[PDB]
Formats: sequence, structure tokens, C-alpha cells
Amino acid sequence: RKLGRTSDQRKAMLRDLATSLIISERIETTEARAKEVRSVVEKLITLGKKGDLASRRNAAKTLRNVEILNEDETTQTALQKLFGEIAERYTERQGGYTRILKQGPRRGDGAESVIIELV
Amino acid sequence: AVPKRRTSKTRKNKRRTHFKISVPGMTECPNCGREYKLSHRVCKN
Amino acid sequence: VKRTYQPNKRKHSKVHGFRKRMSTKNGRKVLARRRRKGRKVLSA
Amino acid sequence: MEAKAVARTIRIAPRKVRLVLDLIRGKNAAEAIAILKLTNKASSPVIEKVLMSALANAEHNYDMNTDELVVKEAYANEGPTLKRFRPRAQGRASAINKRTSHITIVVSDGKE
RNA sequence: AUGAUGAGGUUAAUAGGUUCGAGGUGGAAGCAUGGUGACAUGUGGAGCUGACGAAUACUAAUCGAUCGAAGACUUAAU
RNA sequence: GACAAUGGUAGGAGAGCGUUCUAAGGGCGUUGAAGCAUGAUCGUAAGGACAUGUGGAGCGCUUAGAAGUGAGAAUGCCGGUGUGAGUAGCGAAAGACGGGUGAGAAUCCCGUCCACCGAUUGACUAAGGUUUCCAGAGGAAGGCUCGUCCGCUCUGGGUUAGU
RNA sequence: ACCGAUAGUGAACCAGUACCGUGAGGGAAAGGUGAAAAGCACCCCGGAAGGGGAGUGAAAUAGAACCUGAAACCGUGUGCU
RNA sequence: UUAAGUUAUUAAGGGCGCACGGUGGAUGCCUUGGCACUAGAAGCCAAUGAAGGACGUUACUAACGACGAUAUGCUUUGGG
Ligand SMILES: [Mg+2]
Ligand SMILES: [Mg+2]
Ligand SMILES: [Mg+2]
Ligand SMILES: [Mg+2]
Ligand SMILES: [Mg+2]
Ligand SMILES: [Mg+2]
Ligand SMILES: [Mg+2]
Ligand SMILES: [Mg+2]
Ligand SMILES: [Mg+2]
Ligand SMILES: [Mg+2]
Ligand SMILES: [Mg+2]
Ligand SMILES: [Mg+2]
Ligand SMILES: [Mg+2]
Ligand SMILES: [Mg+2]
Ligand SMILES: [Mg+2]
Ligand SMILES: [Mg+2]
Ligand SMILES: [Mg+2]
Ligand SMILES: [Mg+2]
Ligand SMILES: [Mg+2]
Ligand SMILES: [Mg+2]
Ligand SMILES: [Mg+2]
Ligand SMILES: [Mg+2]
Ligand SMILES: [Mg+2]
Ligand SMILES: [Mg+2]
Ligand SMILES: [Mn+2]
Ligand SMILES: [Mn+2]
Ligand SMILES: [Mn+2]
Ligand SMILES: [Mn+2]
Ligand SMILES: [Mn+2]
Ligand SMILES: [Mn+2]
Ligand SMILES: [Mn+2]
Ligand SMILES: [Mn+2]
Ligand SMILES: [Mn+2]
Ligand SMILES: [Mn+2]
Ligand SMILES: [Mn+2]
Ligand SMILES: [Mn+2]
Ligand SMILES: [Mn+2]
Ligand SMILES: [Mn+2]
Ligand SMILES: [Mn+2]
Ligand SMILES: [Mn+2]
Ligand SMILES: [Mn+2]
Ligand SMILES: [Mn+2]
Ligand SMILES: [Mn+2]
Ligand SMILES: [Mn+2]
Ligand SMILES: [Mn+2]
Ligand SMILES: [Mn+2]
Ligand SMILES: [Mn+2]
Ligand SMILES: [Mn+2]
Ligand SMILES: [Mn+2]
Ligand SMILES: [Mn+2]
Ligand SMILES: [Mn+2]
Ligand SMILES: [Mn+2]
Ligand SMILES: [Mn+2]
Ligand SMILES: [Mn+2]
Ligand SMILES: [Mn+2]
Ligand SMILES: [Mn+2]
Ligand SMILES: [Mn+2]
Ligand SMILES: [Mn+2]
Ligand SMILES: [Mn+2]
Ligand SMILES: [Mn+2]
Ligand SMILES: [Mn+2]
Ligand SMILES: [Mn+2]
Ligand SMILES: [Mn+2]
Ligand SMILES: [Mn+2]
Repeated sequence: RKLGRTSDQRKAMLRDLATSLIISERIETTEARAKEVRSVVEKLITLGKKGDLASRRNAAKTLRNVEILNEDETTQTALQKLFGEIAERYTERQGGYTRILKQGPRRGDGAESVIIELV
Repeated sequence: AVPKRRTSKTRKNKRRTHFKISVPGMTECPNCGREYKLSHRVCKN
Repeated sequence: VKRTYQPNKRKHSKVHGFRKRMSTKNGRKVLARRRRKGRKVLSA
Repeated sequence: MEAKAVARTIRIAPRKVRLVLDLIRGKNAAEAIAILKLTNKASSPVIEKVLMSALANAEHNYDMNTDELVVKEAYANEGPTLKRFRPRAQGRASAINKRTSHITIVVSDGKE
């Protein structure tokens, strides 16, 4: 429960950060945001791992629209990738489908950078 | 409120003894060369 | 707030012009003086 | 003899450069470069480039073995300073000093 | 506030996740039925649930570096 | 040789030091003048020499002459540099990631999502301003941070009326 | 027996100009490489800036923000503490 | 070793001295410009368009001068 901005803006940035990285398996961010986002993402992955329309309509409540370009032709949806792609990978896996990697400080403000990636 | 008397070179330096920066905790990359910050990533190799 | 000096080309040239100086004895005295100092601008 | 190099009028304030400089002073050239690369202050890359150039012409000029080299001495001196202002309340302006500094590094072997 | 104190650092439950639970809310969606409907009942103390409680190494506390004794002299007593 | 006197503000009296110039005499100087620096030197004081370093072309001494002739204080004037201090501040506001570029990206370009104004943060134009407009380069300084970017810099262009 | 760059003109420098005011008007700062540009070819670190060699020069510990280079002020080393 | 007593080393940092640097531009030396006078010339220019400017002129041209559309000059007499 860490913050940064205001309570709603925090929500927005969290849905944005969560939808991203589903979109692309890994992203670069502040260590603080990484530690916040990891929860929201593993949770979306359990909604995906349930499979029911209930938990789908439920994942929809947080996750952003996006578009996603599948390899070669055709277009998915971040939702569709949550349920129809990522969840397939993680069925046998218990909890914790996420890791934070410690990049160290960036130039502009010296904030500590980290990579956050899937398996 | 203002200082009522100027600080001497001596006072000002005594006030500065704790104003260093610590040398970063660091460690050698195993078989990669350039050293990195502790409990931090080994980079692209 | 409304500061003093709202520029106006016409009003600036009336009142403060070469011609406006010339129009009276004193304005000629002014141009005389500025010519004596040798202002690169003179009246403008 | 035991080689040196200098960078002049870098636009960082001398107080600031000196902080990074204290960590490096008296250290082996390799770990000096390490501490330099990891210390995340603004003067670190500048000081780094200076130490690099110093070891460089410590080899190409005086032909020392680079690995035995030590940071015999490092410091920064006040340079000329650019002077600017900063408008304030009630219409007063007030001074600002964009200070600059001469950084110096000198590497070494044994006495002769 | 920062430091500091304290709980831990794989011979590991320190946090996060996961599966449970307390407590909070009060009967989810989907379907079915009853209505012309607005709605109602059933499925079903349902669903959801931050900080609280357990269990579980699935994610992360990796590798590593720094500091830290060899014990002065005199006099009296074994 | 004895003997006497010698605290001192306003203030009176006296004798001197040093600075610039001038006159006359007499000298020093690239085998290194003035100046600057350092020193354990000398005289009762102001002050005077000597050695070493620096410096690179001028300068003392004696007698006299004349003065823009001596600084610590004027909330004195100008300039430099401190202290406060790595302190106050960085000027109303939602941003995130992916991909570029680059010596270097929180800050530049492209992209998706999100957000804010919408009798206006939109679209025109008068006043005023006078190349800030466009393109390609650039990054010292300006930009309250960064900068590969810019109302900044360089080079080259751009305003077409019988109604 | 006038000044010698805070002096002497406000102005030794493209001064009644930067700049300031609606205007009348007010009104600066800023001189010195060297005998000669001989103004550092070339190698090296750097994007550059800047620097170390190598050279020009009597000298660049005269290198352009360039004669001499005081003090305040800022630093690095240490003998006694 | 036990008891009683006595001393020291440590310098995070500071002080005095010294050495080597940086900033800054005093000081010395220098003078292109000033300052006060001396002797003599000279004491007016203008509608035949002045004083003072504006805009232009050069291979390249921003600025100062010079010059004007015959423009960074034209003819002419003399000097060189
Ligand atoms: Mg005048
Ligand atoms: Mg029905
Ligand atoms: Mg119940
Ligand atoms: Mg060790
Ligand atoms: Mg004793
Ligand atoms: Mg004398
Ligand atoms: Mg002598
Ligand atoms: Mg000599
Ligand atoms: Mg002396
Ligand atoms: Mg006399
Ligand atoms: Mg005074
Ligand atoms: Mg602080
Ligand atoms: Mg312009
Ligand atoms: Mg432009
Ligand atoms: Mg006289
Ligand atoms: Mg007025
Ligand atoms: Mg290179
Ligand atoms: Mg190169
Ligand atoms: Mg040389
Ligand atoms: Mg040289
Ligand atoms: Mg004892
Ligand atoms: Mg001890
Ligand atoms: Mg120390
Ligand atoms: Mg006459
Ligand atoms: Mn809201
Ligand atoms: Mn940067
Ligand atoms: Mn200190
Ligand atoms: Mn004037
Ligand atoms: Mn104002
Ligand atoms: Mn502890
Ligand atoms: Mn266990
Ligand atoms: Mn309950
Ligand atoms: Mn270890
Ligand atoms: Mn007396
Ligand atoms: Mn007496
Ligand atoms: Mn008297
Ligand atoms: Mn000689
Ligand atoms: Mn003299
Ligand atoms: Mn002499
Ligand atoms: Mn006087
Ligand atoms: Mn004074
Ligand atoms: Mn002052
Ligand atoms: Mn304070
Ligand atoms: Mn504070
Ligand atoms: Mn603050
Ligand atoms: Mn702002
Ligand atoms: Mn690239
Ligand atoms: Mn964008
Ligand atoms: Mn809105
Ligand atoms: Mn207009
Ligand atoms: Mn303007
Ligand atoms: Mn533009
Ligand atoms: Mn900037
Ligand atoms: Mn003057
Ligand atoms: Mn001078
Ligand atoms: Mn010359
Ligand atoms: Mn160069
Ligand atoms: Mn030579
Ligand atoms: Mn200077
Ligand atoms: Mn000099
Ligand atoms: Mn006369
Ligand atoms: Mn007439
Ligand atoms: Mn004329
Ligand atoms: Mn002829």
C-alpha cells in the first residue's frame, strides 16, 4: 500500500502498469512501483487462472483496453491474453509469477530503476 | 532571523565533518568484468 | 494590473515626433540640445 | 615521471566535485574507476573521464604498466564563475553564482 | 523524519504471492421461474473483501566486501 | 664627569621618517631594473639595508626645490571574495509503459492507454510586438533540473490583391 | 617640477554608445601575447570542451579569458599539537 | 596471575607552522587618449537648398569612415 500520487491517480497508474507487461512480459520502472504492481499482476493472473465469466468480467474491472499484436496476422486483447495465453503457462505453477530485477539508479533524478518480468 | 556574527572557517568546517558521502557497497561480477552495486543486477554481460 | 504605458504608434509619434518638436520653438531647442550632445537617436 | 591530467572549467561547483573526489583519492586505479562508475553523483562521469585520460597518457607517453598505477593525487580548484541573477518579489533581483572548477588527477608507480 | 531500535537473510517463513480462515458487507454474475412491465423469488448466509491469523519456498532476501584482539609500567601478595 | 627632569585629553612648541615629480652632481642595470614573495637583518620611532626566488627595463644615491605626500572607521564610492549553506526556492495542474535516436534520455521523436479545458486552455482577428514564422544542421551560454530539444545558435529561405 | 587606465575628457576600446525613462532627460563598464604569428604540424584520452607528449620561442611556469600577477577567499600534503 | 596505583597510543574532525596550487586583478613598467597654455591662421554656413541626418554604393558586407545613382569613386592640372 505504497502511493506516489493521489488515491485515484495511483489506481490509474496501477492499471496502466498492470496492463503493460501483460502486453509485453517485462518492463522498466521505479522499485516502488514494481513492488506495488506485482500484487495487482499476480492477482489478475489468478482471475485468468479461474477461467469463469465471473472472474473474466472481474479482471475487466481493472485491466485497460489496449490492443496487442499477435505474431503474424490477427489482433488479441489484453484481457484475451490474460485468459487465453498467459494463464495457460501458469496453471501448473503455484503462486508468484513475477520478479523484480534491481537495475540501480537512473540519471535524471537518481531514482532506483528495476526490471519487472514474468516467470 | 539572521546570523548575528559570521561563521569562522574553523566553525564552518567543524560543522562539515559529517557531510561526506559513503563509498558504495559493491561487488565483482562473477566472470564478467565490470563491478556492480550490491544485491543489484549483473547487466547484459 | 493595468500598468502605466499602453504603447500606441500614432500617439507616440504625435506629441513626441520630429515634426511635433519642430512645431514649436522649444522642440527645436530640444533637437538643438540633442544634436549638441550628438544623440544617435535624436527625436524618434 | 609519474603522469597526470587536468580538465579545466568543468561547470560543476567545486564543493560538489570534491565530494566524489575524496572517495577516489589514494586508491588503486582500477577500483578508483569502479567507485567512480557506481557513485551516482553528477561529477562522477566527468572525474571518470579525467582519470581515464590520465592513465591513457600515462601509458602512451611515459610507458608505465597501467595495472600497477595508483591515484597519487586528485583535487578540484575554483575556476572563473559565471554570474547571473534571479528576479524576486517586490521587483528586487538577487545574485546567482554558476561556479566552475579545474579538476586534476595524477597517477603513479614507484619513486623511479 | 534520518539515522537509531527490533524481526529475518536459503541449515530461510522477512515480506509478496498461493491455498485456507477471522472480521466486514449482506444475497454476485450467469441462468431458471413469476409477471405487460418497473421488479420478485430460487440457485446460494451467495459473491466480493486493505492493514488481521495460519499453512506453503511459488517470487525476492544471490554472489561478495568492510571493520574487529595478541593485552604498558610500578609496588605489594602466592 | 657628577646632578636634575622626562603620566597625560583639547591644545601650543620642536625635531624627524617615508612617497611622486624637478635641478645639479655622482652611480646601478639583460653577467637582470622596478615590482612581487620569503627570511633568524639593522635604527630610540616613523623606517633602512642584505641574500635567495620570481620578474623581464628600467632604477637608486647626495644636496636642494616643489607637492593631487602617508587611511581603519565617514549606514563613505568602485571592484573582487566570503558568511549565512549545500540552507530557502525551482512560479497553481496526470501521467504510464513500449519503440526509436544518441557519446549521453524521467525531460527529444513515434506509438497505445490514461487524463484535463470545452461561453473555452477551441477558431478568428484590432492594439501592441517586429522575424519570434519555415527547413537542415548545432548544444558553449539563455531555459529555475535534464536536454539529442527550443520563442536559444549557425546556414539557407519564406509575406504575391483593379474588386 | 600636468594625468598615466578607480587617473586624465563622460568617452585611450565603432560614447552620448550597452543600458534606463512616455518624454525632457540620465548615462556606464571595457587599454597591454610576442622582437617577430613564428598562434602549438603530428601522436594520444575525449562527442566536444579540456588536457599529456612532441614542437615554435630568450621565455608559453609569455598559449590567447595571454606582461607583472598583491590581498581577501578556495584547496592538497604534512612537522608539532 | 591477584590487589593497589600510575601513565600512554587512538584524531572523526580542529589548531599553529610550512610547502605546492587556484581564484582575483592590486602593484610596477608602458601609452595609442586626455589636460592647461603659447605663437600665428581663421571667425561664419543658408533657397545656387545649410547644420544635422535618412537610405544607398563595393566579388564577398554586419559595423565604422569615404563616396554618392558618374557611389568603396569620375575628369583635370601639378607633386610622387
Ligand atoms: Mg546627453
Ligand atoms: Mg416472464
Ligand atoms: Mg455469514
Ligand atoms: Mg580486507
Ligand atoms: Mg609508578
Ligand atoms: Mg627608498
Ligand atoms: Mg641595488
Ligand atoms: Mg633569475
Ligand atoms: Mg621583506
Ligand atoms: Mg625638499
Ligand atoms: Mg569603509
Ligand atoms: Mg541536506
Ligand atoms: Mg534571432
Ligand atoms: Mg532561430
Ligand atoms: Mg613647480
Ligand atoms: Mg518617469
Ligand atoms: Mg578517441
Ligand atoms: Mg576521437
Ligand atoms: Mg612541452
Ligand atoms: Mg606547453
Ligand atoms: Mg589494575
Ligand atoms: Mg587500545
Ligand atoms: Mg580524515
Ligand atoms: Mg586675427
Ligand atoms: Mn475522483
Ligand atoms: Mn545528465
Ligand atoms: Mn573537510
Ligand atoms: Mn541622450
Ligand atoms: Mn514587477
Ligand atoms: Mn540492528
Ligand atoms: Mn517449514
Ligand atoms: Mn464473514
Ligand atoms: Mn555472504
Ligand atoms: Mn610627556
Ligand atoms: Mn613621572
Ligand atoms: Mn604646531
Ligand atoms: Mn642569461
Ligand atoms: Mn617609479
Ligand atoms: Mn643603487
Ligand atoms: Mn591624498
Ligand atoms: Mn575599506
Ligand atoms: Mn562592494
Ligand atoms: Mn539553517
Ligand atoms: Mn530545513
Ligand atoms: Mn526543499
Ligand atoms: Mn513550474
Ligand atoms: Mn542506439
Ligand atoms: Mn507522446
Ligand atoms: Mn472533462
Ligand atoms: Mn501590427
Ligand atoms: Mn519585447
Ligand atoms: Mn521555430
Ligand atoms: Mn540547463
Ligand atoms: Mn576613465
Ligand atoms: Mn593597471
Ligand atoms: Mn604588440
Ligand atoms: Mn585540442
Ligand atoms: Mn625552444
Ligand atoms: Mn584574469
Ligand atoms: Mn599573466
Ligand atoms: Mn591664439
Ligand atoms: Mn535668397
Ligand atoms: Mn551634410
Ligand atoms: Mn598625374
